[PDB]
Amino acid sequence: MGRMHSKGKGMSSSAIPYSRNAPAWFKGSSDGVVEQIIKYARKGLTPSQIGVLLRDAHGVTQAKVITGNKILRILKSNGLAPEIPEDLYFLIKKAVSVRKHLERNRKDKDAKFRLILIESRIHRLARYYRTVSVLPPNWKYESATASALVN
Amino acid sequence: TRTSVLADALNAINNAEKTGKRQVLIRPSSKVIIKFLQVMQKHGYIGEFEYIDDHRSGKIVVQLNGRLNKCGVISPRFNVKIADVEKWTANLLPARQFGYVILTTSAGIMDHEEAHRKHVSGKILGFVY
Amino acid sequence: GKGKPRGLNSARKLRVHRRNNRWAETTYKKRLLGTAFKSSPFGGSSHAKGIVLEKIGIESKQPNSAIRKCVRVQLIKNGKKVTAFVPNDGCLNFVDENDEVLLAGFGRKGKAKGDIPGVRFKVVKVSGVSLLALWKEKKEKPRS
RNA sequence: CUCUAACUAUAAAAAUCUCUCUUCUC
RNA sequence: GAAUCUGGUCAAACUUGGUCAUUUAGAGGAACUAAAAGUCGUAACAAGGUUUCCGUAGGUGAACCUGCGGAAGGAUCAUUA
RNA sequence: GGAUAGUGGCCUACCAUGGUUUCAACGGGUAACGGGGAAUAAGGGUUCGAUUCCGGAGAGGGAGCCUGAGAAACGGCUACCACAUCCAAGGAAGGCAGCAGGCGCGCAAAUUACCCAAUCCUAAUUCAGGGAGGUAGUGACAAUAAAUAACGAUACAGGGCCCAUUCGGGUCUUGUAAUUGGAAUGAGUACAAUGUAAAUACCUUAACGAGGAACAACUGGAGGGCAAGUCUGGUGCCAGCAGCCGCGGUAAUUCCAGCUCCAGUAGCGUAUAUUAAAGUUGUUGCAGUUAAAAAGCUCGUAGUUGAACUUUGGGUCUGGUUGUCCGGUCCGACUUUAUGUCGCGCACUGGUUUUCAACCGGAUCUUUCCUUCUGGCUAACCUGUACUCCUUGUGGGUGCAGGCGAACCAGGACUUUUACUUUGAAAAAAUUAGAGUGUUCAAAGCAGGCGAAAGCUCGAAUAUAUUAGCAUGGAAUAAUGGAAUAGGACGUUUGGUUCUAUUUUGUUGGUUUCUAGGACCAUCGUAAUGAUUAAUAGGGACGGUCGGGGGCAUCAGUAUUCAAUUGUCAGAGGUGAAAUUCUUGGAUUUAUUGAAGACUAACUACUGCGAAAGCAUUUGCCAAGGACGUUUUCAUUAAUCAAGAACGAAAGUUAGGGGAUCGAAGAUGAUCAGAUACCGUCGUAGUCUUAACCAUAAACUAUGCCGACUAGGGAUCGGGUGGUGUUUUUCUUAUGACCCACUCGGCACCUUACGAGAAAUCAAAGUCUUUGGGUUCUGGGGGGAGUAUGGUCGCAAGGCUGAAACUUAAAGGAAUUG
Ligand SMILES: [Mg+2]
Ligand SMILES: [Mg+2]
Ligand SMILES: [Mg+2]
Ligand SMILES: [Mg+2]
Ligand SMILES: [Mg+2]
Ligand SMILES: [Mg+2]
Ligand SMILES: [Mg+2]
Ligand SMILES: [Mg+2]
Ligand SMILES: [Mg+2]
Ligand SMILES: [Mg+2]
Ligand SMILES: [Mg+2]
Ligand SMILES: [Mg+2]
Ligand SMILES: [Mg+2]
Ligand SMILES: [Mg+2]
Ligand SMILES: [Mg+2]
Ligand SMILES: [Mg+2]
Ligand SMILES: [Mg+2]
Ligand SMILES: [Mg+2]
Ligand SMILES: [Mg+2]
Ligand SMILES: [Mg+2]
Ligand SMILES: [Mg+2]
Ligand SMILES: [Mg+2]
Ligand SMILES: [Mg+2]
Ligand SMILES: [Mg+2]
Ligand SMILES: [Mg+2]
Ligand SMILES: [Mg+2]
Ligand SMILES: [Mg+2]
Ligand SMILES: [Mg+2]
Ligand SMILES: [Mg+2]
Ligand SMILES: [Mg+2]
Ligand SMILES: [Mg+2]
Ligand SMILES: [Mg+2]
Ligand SMILES: [Mg+2]
Ligand SMILES: [Mg+2]
Ligand SMILES: [Mg+2]
Ligand SMILES: [Mg+2]
Ligand SMILES: [Mg+2]
Ligand SMILES: [Mg+2]
Ligand SMILES: [Mg+2]
Ligand SMILES: [Mg+2]
Ligand SMILES: [Mg+2]
Ligand SMILES: [Mg+2]
Ligand SMILES: [Mg+2]
Ligand SMILES: [Mg+2]
Ligand SMILES: [Mg+2]
Ligand SMILES: [Mg+2]
Ligand SMILES: [Mg+2]
Ligand SMILES: [Mg+2]
Ligand SMILES: [Mg+2]
Ligand SMILES: [Mg+2]
Ligand SMILES: [Mg+2]
Ligand SMILES: [Mg+2]
Ligand SMILES: [Mg+2]
Ligand SMILES: [Mg+2]
Ligand SMILES: [Mg+2]
Ligand SMILES: [Mg+2]
Repeated sequence: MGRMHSKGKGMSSSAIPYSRNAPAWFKGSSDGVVEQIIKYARKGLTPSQIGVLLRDAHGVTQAKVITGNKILRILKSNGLAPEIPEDLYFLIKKAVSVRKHLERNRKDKDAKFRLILIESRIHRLARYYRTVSVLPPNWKYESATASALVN
Repeated sequence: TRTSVLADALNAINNAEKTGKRQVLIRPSSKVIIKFLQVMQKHGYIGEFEYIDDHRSGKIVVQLNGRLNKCGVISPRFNVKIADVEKWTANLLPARQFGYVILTTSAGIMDHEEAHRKHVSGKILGFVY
Repeated sequence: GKGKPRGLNSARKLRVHRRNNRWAETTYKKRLLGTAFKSSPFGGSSHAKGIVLEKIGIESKQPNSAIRKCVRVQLIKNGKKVTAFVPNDGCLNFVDENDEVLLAGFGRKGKAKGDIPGVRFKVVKVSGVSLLALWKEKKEKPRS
């Protein structure tokens, strides 16, 4: 209930079921599930949408329960993991959108403050991904170069 | 952010004792809480607790019998030389005839009297009486 | 819990916080600034001699109606001029003008005592002899 | 054991004040 | 092998300005205290007789007045009358 | 390279451009020599340390140097500067922060003394020398012990009394009296002798040495704090006392005295400084709603802190330490003795498997490793070779090849790294602590004790220093690192490579071998082949929403003020009451309209959104956001934050635009004693905007943020679940709107104390003397003062940072009665 960059105190979340093993009623194959994940990724989908699709249209409760590996881990084993992690990429997308809105109208100060917040979050996440060496140590977020990564 | 989990456990114990209850639900349930409550059981200040597996750090349900009157952590786990044990006992315990400064030694988490018996001392965890 | 940090590696900020807060006291600030040496009539000195310039009496406050018999003395050690108090009943006449007088503190930490305004120093000795010995006629002024 | 109705509507002016304070122990 | 003497070298110190620091006077100016039996008002404490106070700006013997935003430390915790 | 005794930018030559810093560098201050230590003392600490010991530096300030092993020496020289001395005016000679002593300075500190006796030191060396040093002189710096009377016999008395005829003997004692006696003794003098280098002085001691034992004890105080007077006289808000409160104005328990008493006592009083008191520096251990004090809010580097999880169990054997039950040993009641006896329930020493119970270990079995080998050395018997000393008996052996290495060496080999903690070596003596010891006791000192007096002796103990370093045992707590591209771990694998070189073929030079020794490289197999959870922590995706969040652009509303047309006709504004002002050029009102600018009534609430300011007509576009739902995704990415940044009401400042209302200044008309104030009418700047500044508000919830828990009651907003629910109507249903129940989150609210507060009060201001979840900022009596100065920002206004001198005994908070 922290809400790092605001006063929110919510706890809306999801409770992972106690049983780690596969659900009794699931009949699909782990190999088929991995093939489905691979195909969805090749369609150009981030792991979160892959999990959503496997939960809605199919009986996949979650990949780790069925296969034993996580969705991003499964993609990385096959070499489809994006160069920029998905959450950081979405943060840059939001930041570039707000910067576009700003440069199209100057007087909006609230969106200026929100851009400051988004850039701070981007810096934090980039620092984390840099200390784990997911990103190169020279990787940085710059306002002028963000569009190329987004585009 | 939950920094010292043992602090939360002992605070919950104190609140659930002052109000007179006979049970507490401690949420995070680390090793150190288990050892602390085990020492309290060995000396009787607590009743019959229980670990509830969550696959998620677990939880603990503690049964009391009103025999306890105060737990409490010394939040900065000060390095306590074997000479300073008596100093802490004087500053914390209400009388020399009872009370126990629960402290963590290289030989495990032990009450201060047991640590003085082993002639070993380490950092201080908390106090019970 | 409290305003101060409590971690095992927070000695630095605790020490500097105490060091910055110590200036709030008056005794510590006086001792470290060393204002006694620079500003006070005596630099950390319990007593000091001086020369009587003139011979004044100063009225008291509201609740106390009288005129306390003082004396203006220019200090010899540095040249400052301060008013001082001739303590006892018939001691004003004992101290004559332009004689060496040894002033002492007034007992209230360099602040005006009682109902006497703008004075901070007693008179203990005059012309080498003490006022208490003169007041009980144990010794007499040398008159030099 | 069932229930939301009645009501108004006054502002002129007016400053200042020399003492003195006193013990509770069967 | 003395005086003397060539070039250095360590360099005290002198002259000349420059600079800073501490003392040091100094016409005059603006103050603050204490002393409360001076003078002109009576701002505040009650609805202080214009409710009070804050920020800012102007004005004026003086406290203070006014304007614009606040605040109750307000004189209302209250209109389904 | 030079120089150095020698390393070294120590210096030179040529290169490189580097080194320190928010973990405070650099600079400034120190009325700073560092330390061993001193004061203070529940514990934590605060202050001091010029000086008896160890180091360093200096000889007036500076430089330079000879001699030597050692000096940048100064009771050694050279020069300059400062200060000086004799002078026959040519010259010469100076160094007390050595012992004395003097001037000066200042509140502040000693005699031109004796001597090498003692400690030692120097020298050619016993002998000489030593103001080092010791002895004395002065010395109330501090410290120890301690005189100023003690005892009778009498008169004035008081209590336990034999009872109580009033008594009263005083039967039994304890004081008060200039009565009265006999003792004892020093403080002083002083034959001596001891003492000492010689002398003082002390220890001893002749002879003197106490009656008012004048051989005479003071210093402060007698209202409170604070023990002791409302006794006498004097002065009368004077004189003065009083650390603070206060006394003194004609009856002073406070001033000046006399009397009595109190406190300490050869000491006591003052002044400054400092420590405890001070939980008023708060790490232990302070406070921030209003008493001083939460930055206006948010982001954020450093700093501080940071979820849980990786062997827990068991069984045996076995070693010390306990309390066990008693053995032997025996001692207290039995007294000049004991046992038999009464047992303290054994005063010394064991069985301590008597079960017991621990309290520590050690080895062992877990798929349970503790670094392992490589030779020693095989220490030891799983060795079996020759065999059995002895009862036919594995009790017991002489012993040689395999073969037990933690019983130990000495070598290659790899060592995850710490933080932490136990033990030890180290932390000079003096000091502190502390053992022994009749210096006559003590401060002290390290002495002494015991013989028969005929040389025999126990000492000169210990501990602590909490930091840094070294060794050591432990592995909880806290941190880091492995294997994710396998470039991972092992093996008799099987291949190749630079080599390296013992011996070996004499030795030397190479060529290959062989043997053995590291890897670089493939390939071959062994293996359970290798990735902790997904925090009722966080980020992110998605879903339908929700909102007076924000920007731009449009839309409307009546109102206000003007304007046009029209209508009549003396008044209309305004006020407590009036006046100023507009009006028959027809104002005020009356109808249509038109222009401008502002603003968004009623709906509007103990309701919503936002980081805080703040946000309220409609519609579209732009992006953003909280909350909820989620068997979605990453896996500590987090909390608070010095430095840095973004917004920041109103007012104000530059310009451009507008210009309705209202209105700082101003103009007046009133009220008044005055009124350039409040009431009134006009009225610029401003209010409204586009750019650029400003950064302050009672920027308030006067309550920092994150996290956990603690108590009952309803409602309200947003979301989501269920109802065999109700109206809805589109025949039924799906929505929607309600109703009931639950849950998450938010602004809130009522009751209560069983908690907290000085209370008012708070469901947080609780979980705080039973004091420690993380973290930032601020306050240390009031005033001076948020002033001056110095920075820094600003065009300016002013913002941020921000004292002292001095003054003061209160200022202040909440509540109670008037
Ligand atoms: Mg020359
Ligand atoms: Mg007047
Ligand atoms: Mg007034
Ligand atoms: Mg008023
Ligand atoms: Mg009025
Ligand atoms: Mg008035
Ligand atoms: Mg020092
Ligand atoms: Mg000095
Ligand atoms: Mg010293
Ligand atoms: Mg000095
Ligand atoms: Mg020395
Ligand atoms: Mg020297
Ligand atoms: Mg000198
Ligand atoms: Mg020599
Ligand atoms: Mg020299
Ligand atoms: Mg000399
Ligand atoms: Mg010398
Ligand atoms: Mg010489
Ligand atoms: Mg001298
Ligand atoms: Mg000497
Ligand atoms: Mg002296
Ligand atoms: Mg003397
Ligand atoms: Mg005497
Ligand atoms: Mg006296
Ligand atoms: Mg007196
Ligand atoms: Mg008296
Ligand atoms: Mg008394
Ligand atoms: Mg009298
Ligand atoms: Mg305080
Ligand atoms: Mg106030
Ligand atoms: Mg305040
Ligand atoms: Mg605040
Ligand atoms: Mg940081
Ligand atoms: Mg942890
Ligand atoms: Mg020592
Ligand atoms: Mg001692
Ligand atoms: Mg080879
Ligand atoms: Mg989670
Ligand atoms: Mg809805
Ligand atoms: Mg107008
Ligand atoms: Mg008309
Ligand atoms: Mg509206
Ligand atoms: Mg609303
Ligand atoms: Mg800041
Ligand atoms: Mg404005
Ligand atoms: Mg303009
Ligand atoms: Mg006016
Ligand atoms: Mg007027
Ligand atoms: Mg007006
Ligand atoms: Mg107007
Ligand atoms: Mg402010
Ligand atoms: Mg504030
Ligand atoms: Mg103050
Ligand atoms: Mg102030
Ligand atoms: Mg300035
Ligand atoms: Mg009050």
